[PDB]
Amino acid sequence: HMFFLNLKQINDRFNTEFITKFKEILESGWYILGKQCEKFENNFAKYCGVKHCIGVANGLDALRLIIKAYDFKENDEIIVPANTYIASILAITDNKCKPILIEPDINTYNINPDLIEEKITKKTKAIMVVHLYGQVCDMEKIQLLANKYNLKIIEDCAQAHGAIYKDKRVGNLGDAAGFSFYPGKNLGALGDAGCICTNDDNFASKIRALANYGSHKKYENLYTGLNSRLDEIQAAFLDIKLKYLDEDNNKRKNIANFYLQNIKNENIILPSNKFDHVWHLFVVKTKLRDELQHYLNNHDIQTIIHYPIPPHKQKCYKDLNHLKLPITENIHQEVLSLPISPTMKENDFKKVADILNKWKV
Amino acid sequence: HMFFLNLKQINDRFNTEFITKFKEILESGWYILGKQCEKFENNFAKYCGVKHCIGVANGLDALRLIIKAYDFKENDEIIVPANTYIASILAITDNKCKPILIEPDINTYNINPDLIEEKITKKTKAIMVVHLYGQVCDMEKIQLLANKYNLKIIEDCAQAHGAIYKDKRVGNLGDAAGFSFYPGKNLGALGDAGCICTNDDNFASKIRALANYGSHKKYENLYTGLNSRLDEIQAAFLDIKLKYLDEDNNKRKNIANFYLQNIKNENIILPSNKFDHVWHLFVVKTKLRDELQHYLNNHDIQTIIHYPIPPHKQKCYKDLNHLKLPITENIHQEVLSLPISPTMKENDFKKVADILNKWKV
Ligand SMILES: [Cl-]
Ligand code: NA
Repeated sequence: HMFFLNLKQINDRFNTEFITKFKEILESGWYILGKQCEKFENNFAKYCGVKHCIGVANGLDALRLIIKAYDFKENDEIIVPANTYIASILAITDNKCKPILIEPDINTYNINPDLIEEKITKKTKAIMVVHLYGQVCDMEKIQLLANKYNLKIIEDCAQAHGAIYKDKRVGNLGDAAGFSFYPGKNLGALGDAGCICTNDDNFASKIRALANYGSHKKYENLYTGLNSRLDEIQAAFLDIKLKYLDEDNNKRKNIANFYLQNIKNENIILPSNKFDHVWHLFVVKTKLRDELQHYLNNHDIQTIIHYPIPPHKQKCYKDLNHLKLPITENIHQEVLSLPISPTMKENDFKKVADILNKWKV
Repeated sequence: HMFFLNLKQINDRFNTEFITKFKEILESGWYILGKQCEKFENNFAKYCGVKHCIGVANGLDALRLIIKAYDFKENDEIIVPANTYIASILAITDNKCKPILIEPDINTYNINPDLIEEKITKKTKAIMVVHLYGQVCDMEKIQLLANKYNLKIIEDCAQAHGAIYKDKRVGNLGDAAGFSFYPGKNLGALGDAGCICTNDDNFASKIRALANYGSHKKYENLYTGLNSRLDEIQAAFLDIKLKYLDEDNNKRKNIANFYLQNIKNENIILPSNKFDHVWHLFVVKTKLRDELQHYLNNHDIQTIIHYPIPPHKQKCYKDLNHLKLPITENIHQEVLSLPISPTMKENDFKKVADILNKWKV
């Protein structure tokens, strides 16, 4: 059985270092807000090319905390791609802001920048761009809109660790950026973990307070905060793995290229990489998606859908269910993710392509 | 230097097991919502005598999720002790409920049950009791009150793991209970961690979904949830230490009873317990508090204040600053915690007692 994402294969590379660092932390007696956190933050900040990184508890927390720190009014509006993972939307509604859902470009699976300005109102306060599946979104027009309309740009970078746009990295393309390090993400922890990146000194400081009980100083709560922290342990495991992230992303680039050069089936629409793509998910598109997933499972190849029900169609967002978002809807009906990971074996990726080429519907 | 809480000493007893279990989890390649979480939940449920235990990310989240799951209306009231740690109140306000702050009894530091009914209104939906410092609240009148008025009882158990009121454990004295397993708590993880305990089936299922993005099934989101999970690693660590928690609590009792029996100083009010007490914190009370903390520091003993500023006097809750809560206020001016731990050395507790006895002010 070929797994969609074999985390034991990904992480076995680092077992001895993981165990050493675990023993070190034991020796230290310090498990929360310690030297591993500081060191990982400083390294990931350098990696993204930003001044400040704040470790927090997970990627949803990361986005929720960014939005919280801005102190928007209830029902203030945040423009966001309609086809992102529901956690992007959860972060907006958690803060009692209104998600304003915008269709993706079929050629990027990212928000179509050309469709944003028409949905801007007096209540719009922010654009949340999502670098979906690993590809950076085209920022040129979004930055111009944010300047014109006094909007914040919030990046959800959970699927695109390390992706590059012009001279910069995802994480450094707007005002503040949220990352997940959920274990299955391009840089994965061994438990829940996240961070926030920004260049703004005051914002950074506010976010640190907000994620630590709203406290700058022992005893004292300046803000109504959260408990959203990155464990020393997880910070340590992340910093070991961070030294290999660009290499890991390049290994995914090699697999994606093999898929793109070798899969030739009229029933399958392959993904493109207009801008830099770190290939968190390798997403194909077909009218016979359920049939493809079943066929692949018959051939011992596990595949997962990202995603089959769009946020506006979820039961939790009943008041959005009526929205007509046909591009987003069609994508959800037709997409399927092929296995891909940095450590994936050649014989496994060749088999995936060969089996897809044999699929004759 | 005598540190207030020496977590290395606490945890060193378990290092070999921690490492064994970590490797086990590495072998599993499964770090989130797995067998370790299940096992620990099952065992902590048994320990509390409840049907259900849901591991979550921390004790503040535990309380926040509980209130969220009840789906109270905006500005619905939750009665809560005024002198608790601010997390208890954050859980209430994050949910857009109004906290109704009640004075503690000066001789228990817990909510005075006799002061609750007069503050019940048509908007009251719940009573949050806190078992402060490790002492269980006198629950009988509170349970009758909540029945009389159809209120939920929410227990904040973060300081009182394993305490017993009559025939039941804390965690099994209300409708739902929150626990922290912050490393410094009586059962502490090696990272942020928490749980919810309840006997109610629907409530436990609703909580699991709410803590997993609002998802009860793959691809679907029934609620607008958040991400509050207990890592497999931390669940395994906790399960190791749980097996010693009763033994350790009894060891804390021995040391607190040493303090109570051996400290005798006219400037110091000892925390004589009215009900069962597992002595998370050993809190003394004096008119010369800052002086005492300095004296002790001069004799190389570290103390911490739990707490110096009450929630209503915090900058994050300026709308509450006006409230006249003199018992709570006095307590905050006068309390100081002495070092206590189940592993604490005899010479060390004897020195604390000795140095306090010699203290003339
Ligand atoms: Cl076949
Ligand atoms: Na965590």
